[PDB]
Amino acid sequence: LAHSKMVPIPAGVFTMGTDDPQIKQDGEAPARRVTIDAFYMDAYEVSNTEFEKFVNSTGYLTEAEKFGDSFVFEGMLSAAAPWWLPVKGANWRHPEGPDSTILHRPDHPVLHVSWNDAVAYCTWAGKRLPTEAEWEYSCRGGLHNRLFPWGNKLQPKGQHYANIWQGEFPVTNTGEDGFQGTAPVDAFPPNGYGLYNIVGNAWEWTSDWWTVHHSVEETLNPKGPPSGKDRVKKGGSYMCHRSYCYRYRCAARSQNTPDSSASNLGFRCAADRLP
Ligand SMILES: *[C@@H]1O[C@H](CO)[C@@H](O[C@@H]2O[C@H](CO)[C@@H](O)[C@H](O)[C@H]2NC(C)=O)[C@H](O)[C@H]1NC(C)=O
Ligand SMILES: [Ca+2]
Ligand SMILES: [Ca+2]
Repeated sequence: LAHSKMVPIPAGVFTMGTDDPQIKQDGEAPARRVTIDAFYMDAYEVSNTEFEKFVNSTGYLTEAEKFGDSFVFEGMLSAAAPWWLPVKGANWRHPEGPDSTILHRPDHPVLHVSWNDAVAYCTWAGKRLPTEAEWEYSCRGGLHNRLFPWGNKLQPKGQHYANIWQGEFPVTNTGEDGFQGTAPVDAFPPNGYGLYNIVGNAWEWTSDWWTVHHSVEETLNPKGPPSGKDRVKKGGSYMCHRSYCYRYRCAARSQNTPDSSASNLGFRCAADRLP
């Protein structure tokens, strides 16, 4: 395993957002041309094993551990919606609560990490969170105006390309794609840049404050708005389905307060140069 490896994301110009928004309330529109300097992106979501190295080094206690609870999806039991439950003792080591464990899933994405927990990790690692624009550029994997990192078909060539939901959400996840919950961080094909699970599996924090008001002005290395209350997260998770939550597109976007944590939310890091 080299689950902390980074790939070089080449300098370029891309179309961020879409003029065919699918969730208009989320400010997916308008399409806008953004210039991104070359930088490095983690190939993988940060795994349980990688996060454990950080905690071993620093003694870091996550926000969920200090609060004493975190949000768990009801379908994973042995609020934003009725299927989200605040569970006492749910945290990154205990992803469904105090009687769950990560011992059998060391290579799965770390979960129940807040935006602050993510920043702590990335900075410990000699890295940082990506901006939303960096994240989206990276997600798109060198293709223009596609739905997904790989193109516009959900199952190209009849193959599963990401870990999302199949079946009737929230009652039945068929596990058709091979995973009901998370998958290992190196599961599924990489995109054109070498990135794995950038849509699906775990949601991914970015550095930007959330807004839905964007100009069509062309920008260079944008950082998002200077203030806000929620931070931007991207990419969707193992829970997403076309029927209720169509957010496994590069252009999709959502938000949470920075001290928030949940059983479907993780992150990956970026860097200006190799650490
Ligand atoms: C984090 O630290 C723990 C505790 O030191 C490590 O687990 C130990 O690893 C040693 C060396 O391989 C074993 O001999 C012990 O039996 C382990 N102790 C326990 C209680 O698990 C762990 O490997 C470290 N984690 C990472 C990812 O580096
Ligand atoms: Ca799945
Ligand atoms: Ca992901």
